[PDB]
Amino acid sequence: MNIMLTLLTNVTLASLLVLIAFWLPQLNAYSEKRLPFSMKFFLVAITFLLFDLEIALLLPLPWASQTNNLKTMLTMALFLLILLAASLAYEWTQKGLEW
Amino acid sequence: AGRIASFLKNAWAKEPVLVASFAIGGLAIILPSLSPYTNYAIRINRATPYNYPVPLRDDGNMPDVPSHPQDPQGPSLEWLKNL
Amino acid sequence: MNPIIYTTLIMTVMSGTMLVMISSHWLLIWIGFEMNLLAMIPVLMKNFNPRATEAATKYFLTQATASMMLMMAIIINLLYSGQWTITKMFNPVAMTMMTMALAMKLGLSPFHFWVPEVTQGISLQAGLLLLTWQKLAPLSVLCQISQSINPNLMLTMAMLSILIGGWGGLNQTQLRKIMAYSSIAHMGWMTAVLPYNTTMTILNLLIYITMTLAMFMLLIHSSATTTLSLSHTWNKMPVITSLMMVTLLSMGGLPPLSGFMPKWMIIQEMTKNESIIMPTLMAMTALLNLYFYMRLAYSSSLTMFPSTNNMKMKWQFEHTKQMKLLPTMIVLSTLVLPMTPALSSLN
Amino acid sequence: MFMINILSLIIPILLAVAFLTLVERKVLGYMQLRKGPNVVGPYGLLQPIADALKLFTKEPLRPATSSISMFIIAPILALSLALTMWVPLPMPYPLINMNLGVLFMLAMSSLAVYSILWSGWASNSKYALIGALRAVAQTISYEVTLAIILLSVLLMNGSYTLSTLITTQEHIWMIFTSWPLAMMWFISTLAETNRAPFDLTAGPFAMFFMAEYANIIMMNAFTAILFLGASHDPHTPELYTINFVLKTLALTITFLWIRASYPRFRYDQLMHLLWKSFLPLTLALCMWHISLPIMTASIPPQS
Amino acid sequence: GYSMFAVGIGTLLFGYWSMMKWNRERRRLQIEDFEARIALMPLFQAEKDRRVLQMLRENLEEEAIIMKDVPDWKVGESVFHTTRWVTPMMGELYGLRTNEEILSATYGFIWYT
Amino acid sequence: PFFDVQKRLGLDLDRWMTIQSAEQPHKIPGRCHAFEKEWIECAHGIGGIRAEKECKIEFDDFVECLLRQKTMKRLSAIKRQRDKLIKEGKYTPPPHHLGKEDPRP
Amino acid sequence: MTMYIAFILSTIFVIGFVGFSSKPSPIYGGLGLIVSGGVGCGIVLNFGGSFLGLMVFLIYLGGMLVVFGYTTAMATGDWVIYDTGDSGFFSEEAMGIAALYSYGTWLVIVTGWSLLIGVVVIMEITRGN
Amino acid sequence: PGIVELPTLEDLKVQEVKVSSSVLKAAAHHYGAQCDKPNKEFMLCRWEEKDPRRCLEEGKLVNQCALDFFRQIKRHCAEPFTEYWTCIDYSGLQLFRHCRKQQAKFDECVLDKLGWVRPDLGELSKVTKVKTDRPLPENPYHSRARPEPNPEAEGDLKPAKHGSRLFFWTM
Amino acid sequence: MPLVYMNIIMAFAIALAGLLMYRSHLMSSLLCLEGMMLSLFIMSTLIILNTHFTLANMMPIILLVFAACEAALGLSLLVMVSNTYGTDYVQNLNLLQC
Ligand SMILES: CCCCCCCCCCCCCCCCC[C@@H](O)O[C@H](CO[C@H](O)CCCCCCCCCCCCCCC)COP(=O)(O)OCC[N+](C)(C)C
Ligand SMILES: CCCCCCCCCCCCCCCCC[C@@H](O)O[C@H](CO[C@H](O)CCCCCCCCCCCCCCC)COP(=O)(O)OCC[N+](C)(C)C
Ligand SMILES: CCCCCCCC/C=C\CCCCCCCC(=O)OC[C@H](COP(=O)(O)OCCN)OC(=O)CCCCCCC/C=C\CCCCCCCC
Ligand SMILES: CCCCCCCC/C=C\CCCCCCCC(=O)O[C@H](COC(=O)CCCCCCC/C=C/CCCCCCCC)COP(=O)(O)OCCN
Repeated sequence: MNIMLTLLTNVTLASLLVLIAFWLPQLNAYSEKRLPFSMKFFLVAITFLLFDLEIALLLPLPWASQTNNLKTMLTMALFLLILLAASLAYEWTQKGLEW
Repeated sequence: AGRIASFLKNAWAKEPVLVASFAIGGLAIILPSLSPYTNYAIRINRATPYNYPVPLRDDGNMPDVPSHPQDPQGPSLEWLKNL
Repeated sequence: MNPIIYTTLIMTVMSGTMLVMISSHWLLIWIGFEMNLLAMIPVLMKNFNPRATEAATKYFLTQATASMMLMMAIIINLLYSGQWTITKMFNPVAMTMMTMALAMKLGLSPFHFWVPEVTQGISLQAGLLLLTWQKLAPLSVLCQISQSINPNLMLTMAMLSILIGGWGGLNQTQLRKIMAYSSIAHMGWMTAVLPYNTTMTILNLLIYITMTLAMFMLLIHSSATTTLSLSHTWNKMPVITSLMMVTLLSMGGLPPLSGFMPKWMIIQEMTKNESIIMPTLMAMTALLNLYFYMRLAYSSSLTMFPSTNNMKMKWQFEHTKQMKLLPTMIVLSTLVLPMTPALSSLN
Repeated sequence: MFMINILSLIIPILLAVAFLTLVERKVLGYMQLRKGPNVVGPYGLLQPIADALKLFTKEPLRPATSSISMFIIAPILALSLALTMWVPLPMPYPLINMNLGVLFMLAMSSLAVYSILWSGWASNSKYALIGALRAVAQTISYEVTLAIILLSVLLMNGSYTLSTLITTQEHIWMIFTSWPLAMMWFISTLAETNRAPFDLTAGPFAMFFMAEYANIIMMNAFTAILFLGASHDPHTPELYTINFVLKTLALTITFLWIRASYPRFRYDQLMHLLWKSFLPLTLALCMWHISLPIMTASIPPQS
Repeated sequence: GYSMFAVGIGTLLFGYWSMMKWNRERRRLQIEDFEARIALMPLFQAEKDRRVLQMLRENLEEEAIIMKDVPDWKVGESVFHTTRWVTPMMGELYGLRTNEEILSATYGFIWYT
Repeated sequence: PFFDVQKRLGLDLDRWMTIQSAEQPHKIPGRCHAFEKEWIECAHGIGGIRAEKECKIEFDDFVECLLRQKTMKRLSAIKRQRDKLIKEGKYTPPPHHLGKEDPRP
Repeated sequence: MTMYIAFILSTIFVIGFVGFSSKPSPIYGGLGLIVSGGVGCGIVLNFGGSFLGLMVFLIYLGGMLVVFGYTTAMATGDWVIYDTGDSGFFSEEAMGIAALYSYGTWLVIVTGWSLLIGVVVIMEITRGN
Repeated sequence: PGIVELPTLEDLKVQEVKVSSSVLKAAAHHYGAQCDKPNKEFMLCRWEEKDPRRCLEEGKLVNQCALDFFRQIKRHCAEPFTEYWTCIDYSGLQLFRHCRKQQAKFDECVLDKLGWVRPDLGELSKVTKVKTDRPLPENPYHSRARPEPNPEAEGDLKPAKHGSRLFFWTM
Repeated sequence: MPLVYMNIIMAFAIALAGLLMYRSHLMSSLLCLEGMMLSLFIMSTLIILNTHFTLANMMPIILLVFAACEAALGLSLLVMVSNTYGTDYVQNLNLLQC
């Protein structure tokens, strides 16, 4: 209720200000007179996406540290980070991060 | 030995970021297996009561189970306090 | 590609299939399917050409739609009973969603349209992999939940698959499309006995995999993808054409060849359940598969087609690379009928 | 009286942006051995008002063939996100108290690229689209390391609650526990807002400008709360408010200083900077900050 | 060169030690809060049971009043075969009550920020 | 088909996640945990056919707890009859259900 | 009742799906899917799934609809089923999500292997030649 | 299937503890130290019976004991307690650390007046035993009788009679 | 099964039908799979939260991840097809036929 109302107020103020900005100078009359598709940008977007997926898994790490199984949790967190590093290394050594 | 030293000296020049990152990651992997405070962290996590401790029905054969928290028998947290 | 990357992708495909086969949680089965699909695409695109890219994108679209349908079935089954274990479904709607997803993954009619095009687009080794290894996981899942399936729907799709394979193979000159339609017909034969006996399903699967491996390795050895290209093999390797003719006779279900073992057994099983009309129609329709196998045999080994002059140069060279298991595959696909009772091993 | 609180949060932020324009001009001028605007107003104080009035009166040049819907929506989304990301922040008491406030801020930042994408696509020009693609690629690339650094730092806070950061830093600042992560975070926040040396790119133009400067102030305040923990006494929150505002102002002036001090990167050079220097160190320090509380038996409380 | 790295490592170690002490103190304080909650729990459980039972009885009385004209209705009839007590559903307690407190019991914790 | 590697090796790769009543973290209890436990204990080792035909009571209760369809039907019937009576005017809600009661802790 | 806010949210979800299912001008379909994702996030958050709703809204929207838009630009009854008790001094969703490392070792292993294989597969597919 | 039995409104009437959560948190440690026995009786009965309708008298007992505890507080040191709770009530998180001095004054007053020692860290979270004379419920889940298991046949294997007996095969 | 579940199910059905239409623009096909997975995530999250099944709180995220990985591959495929034709039209993929 509070968050929805705050969002509505923010959007309403932004809309009001943009429309008044777009219509204040409209009252007075004036004169009123390709293909390339480079492959590297798609690859950086996909790398960001793959990395983003890895980011979600860790997200729970702050809570994962209270389990009484600290050894297993530490091992799996380090495994996830090592595999993220391995993805970065593989894309590095295969000329995936070049321009 | 000598070749490893040459490789490390050649990498420490012109690639210091990678050397630092690999050293820090290797330490993060190795050191936890040797620290004596990891078991202390496990014990601290065990001592955090999230749930109500459900009492057990007394049957006349439970000497190690306290009848009151003030009783000497039962787990203590003096190691936690001294930490 | 790099041989290391190729081996990694092949083992990832096998590990996905294995994950599907050994798990008891529906989420893990879905994950195994996802892993298999993810690692399968570069194998189909190992040799780069527009046709292979088209085949891979069609295969991906089909398999991803099937995976989404399968996850929908899993979630509905969880909704009507908070269970994650692969067992009887407990929901009529969920079972249908699951059956259609697995039929789309297998290529059963009326979800067969992708198989001929994907097989034609990809190379011969990719086609061997696609038509042999990619049927294990969906069929294993079907076997695990066979007590849930509606027999009407499964039998309808099985008969439709047999009819479609038989009719579609009659119109083909390309060898890969012939293999695809043959695989569709054999899948139809396999899924018609799931409601009654999963052991017969597994026996049919094993026999079909053996024959398909033999036929694909023979087609790779004599590097032909069309009828007329295969018609030149007698002028270099007549023994290969003879072995191919015997294998084609086996694939048509003629006794005393190995290919007679499944249908016979399946028919026999279906008779124990007071099902008479359906096996009769299945055999009559398998006569079509036999017809186009026989046409291939006529064009390949039973008659001598004209050759070209450059073939003489090919007379001076021998294959550098060989398949170790090709003789064993041929023998197992032609001469194992006397060992039929060994099916009690619950293969 | 929640609406009054919302207005008292929103209006002062826009006024602060308006006068941050003047502050930046005057700071750059005095760093360049000259004066800034000192004529419009007693000390240049009327300059932002004059700029706003001139911009709001000048003709808006709509491309006359561009997508009207997105051409209006992009500044709306920019302003909405810039004003929304102030809600989560605790100064000391937050307007809205969120359990996962940090995650909410990250999600808003992730959305912020849609305005760039839509404004670039609407302009109906190949060159503008190329520039927008550059900007989007840089923004997503650097938000990766922003997220990883953020979770590595929060592994010492105990949760995603922004108020708990005040409790975590009651004795010492988080800058001393992890300065390298703070350095990389500062550079990534520079890159995220497209500020120099990473600045490779009527009404709606002013709207975008306001959104960008609001994000600048917001990011600096977030850094101040995250790494320079001000002491908070529950019976006098004005001390915390003043201290936090001073630290935010110092960080904003540091952005101005960095703008006035350095040349700018190439696109490939900043891509390489990130993907080959920050991400490896960020992953290594993420492993280190996962392991450290367990090694030292210093795991934060909440679970 | 060496001095700058030494300064960085030294301040890192100082921060690590300080936060070790502070985080252990925070763990002890959290354990104290949890102990207070544990001590207070039985009274809250008794009040919760008694409140739920009162709401159920009031709903039963209103159902007895309302359902007097329905032919095949049985007042207070369970839908489970088991005689075991089942935790009441949220619609069972606030079904006949006013909208404001229904929205309260449903979304008060979710919407409270 | 199903190769039960976990049972042969005693691994427990994914069985921890299959049912509601299997050792949740912090001993958190599932809403339908009591119903599922009874259904499982009824049907253990009996086999699928006999479980489906003989443990129908427990599964029906478990399903009801999970979806609460019959409770919805009963509550809707009560509300609809109350609405009919209040539209006719021969029934009046008590102060408890109008928010005029005395709340208890 | 607030006229069944969950129901109207689900209705807006269905309307948005109808909106982008016609597939007009794939940028417009993408924007319709973005609106649908925001509405679904609102549904999950209003239900009580704060972390999962924010995961939708961050990962889904800010990463992958963003990548879809990037690639496209490069080219040419409620309130009733709910509970009665409380959770304690923690959120059950966070603990269950948090439990994957302690409980879900197998899930972590298979997911990480799948993601590494996915990186390799993407690079190999886009290699060209 | 059956009628759900509920206690009457008179059965649920009890002299209620009408103090706020700040007062309760201020008193919680000594309350747990002093009023422990009825509380453990109630909670053991509550996890054993799994039924609110079977635990009402123990709830009345815990309410009475809490009322007695607060009457003792009121009689001997009302002022020290009031100052301490004022501090707890002010804080939004109700932290114990914020007002240590108030707590110390309260602790001294109770010990002299009632000889009460505040429980240490790790004591109120102990699992203790309860001497109760209430019988243990023999079927708390109200389960039915488990269905009879399958026969579980046993014997000594012999070769299949006349082999597989599959069509024309003699083995 | 209340009205919210049926709304999410019909949303999934609408997305599936839209995918099966194929007017043009394979990007729209990917978008339809994407809406399908989003509906799956929403309904699985609702089911798991309602029943308080604590552990399966993992599986929505996992689902997302895996589906998202799938999306990446699809995009790659789309891109490569465009590299052959200059457009992602569905009707250009008719080289292979039954
Ligand atoms: C034995 C057969 C070996 C050959 C076959 C290998 C098959 C492929 C390899 C992957 C399978 C590895 C098996 C691990 C299964 C996990 C379950 C088991 O190991 O126990 C876990 C132990 O986890 C340990 O951390 C094992 C660590 C192993 C994972 C790290 C590296 C794994 C890499 C394997 C392949 C990944 C990609 C390739 C990398 C090169 C659980 O620990 P615990 O907490 O007590 O129990 C939880 C239940 N509680 C909550 C009630 C207490
Ligand atoms: C056409 C010829 C096909 C031949 C097949 C390939 C031959 C090479 C195989 C190499 C040796 C295989 C043996 C495997 C070693 C261990 C076996 C163990 O792991 O599996 C057991 C069982 O192993 C297999 O069942 C036995 C395989 C034997 C196949 C032969 C029968 C084929 C029909 C007769 C045709 C003639 C073939 C003989 C000539 C070579 C237990 O299985 P179980 O976990 O409990 O349940 C899974 C099966 N269910 C689901 C159906 C119940
Ligand atoms: C809130 C606090 C803010 C702190 C930062 C304030 C900024 C001060 C003003 C300067 C910033 C101006 C911004 C301009 C951008 C500058 C970015 C930059 O150039 O960094 C690049 C730079 C190097 O790149 P290149 O020189 O181009 O060569 C690499 C290829 N061979 O990248 C980096 O080095 C990043 C490193 C960040 C700091 C990390 C250093 C830590 C190393 C040792 C730490 C050890 C701790 C481990 C645990 C200890 C256990 C024993
Ligand atoms: C066991 C710990 C593992 C986890 C820690 C790692 C986490 C994150 C770090 C890894 C990220 C991915 C790394 C990918 C490696 C690729 C490097 C590379 O290819 O760069 C080479 C050059 O870099 C190299 O030389 C390869 C690595 C060099 C060695 C780096 C450090 C290795 C280990 C050193 C310390 C080991 C442990 C401590 C020893 C010191 C004493 C304590 C070429 O550079 P370009 O930019 O492409 O072009 C420049 C030429 N024009």
